[PDB]
Amino acid sequence: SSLSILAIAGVEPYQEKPGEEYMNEAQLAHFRRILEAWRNQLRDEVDRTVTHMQDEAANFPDPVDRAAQEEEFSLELRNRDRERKLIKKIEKTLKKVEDEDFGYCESCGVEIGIRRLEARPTADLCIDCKTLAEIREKQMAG
Amino acid sequence: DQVDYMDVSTQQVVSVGASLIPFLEHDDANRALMGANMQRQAVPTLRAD
Amino acid sequence: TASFDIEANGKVYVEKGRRITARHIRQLEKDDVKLIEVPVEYIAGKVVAK
Ligand SMILES: Nc1nc2c(ncn2[C@@H]2O[C@H](COP(=O)(O)OP(=O)(O)O)[C@@H](OP(=O)(O)OP(=O)(O)O)[C@H]2O)c(=O)[nH]1
Ligand SMILES: [Zn+2]
Repeated sequence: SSLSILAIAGVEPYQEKPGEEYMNEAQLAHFRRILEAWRNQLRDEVDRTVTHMQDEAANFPDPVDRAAQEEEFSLELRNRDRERKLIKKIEKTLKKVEDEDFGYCESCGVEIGIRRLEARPTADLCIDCKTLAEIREKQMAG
Repeated sequence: DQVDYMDVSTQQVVSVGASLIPFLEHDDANRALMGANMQRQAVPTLRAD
Repeated sequence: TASFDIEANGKVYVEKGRRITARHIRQLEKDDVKLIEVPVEYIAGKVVAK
């Protein structure tokens, strides 16, 4: 369905072959394509957004509609900030793939599932370490 | 099989002043706000209708 | 993380250096594990309660 992360590219879910080793050339190419497409789309979306912001901005004589026109922009800019934060994550994932150190948990050497990588291709940890880290995070944050 | 309670009626979300504006469901919150604020300032005319 | 082989009844439940996962916990509970050998150095780290 044209709504996921595999949809953005014209790629279909992979299929690990019976005696296929984990990280082979084809899988690495696959994931590189995925990440590059994801990035380029996000950058083009930012370009759209900026053009919209540049076109709309005007000086309104009513204080209760300047807020109206500056309350959708705040949300838009929020989304753009979040995606800007994710572009650095994608760049780092492209560095791990280019360095051929992609597909394993950063905490413990266990390899991260292929289906998990097709779910969230930027995954850095295994589900267990991810959950434990998320707990430590929410506890140090809240 | 889990709902313990339920809203008494739809109108309980808003005050009387805002409750008087018809078709609130289609109005942006800001304009509802000003509507109620100014509506409370209306002056009685000679003949109420 | 295990600092020694976690084992009982002649069975190594967790190899030295492995992070203990939910699966490990389920296996220990399933096997009614209630007593494990530990080295003195592991306890020397600890704070006495009384
Ligand atoms: N659009 C989009 N953004 C993503 C996605 N994944 C991660 N991000 C953003 O990247 C930022 C970095 O996330 P991380 O700190 O690495 O947390 P994570 O491991 O769960 O990804 C996050 O900012 P954040 O401040 O933690 O978000 P929030 O706390 O403001 O909600 C998040 O908003 C994604 O799939 N899509
Ligand atoms: Zn891990």
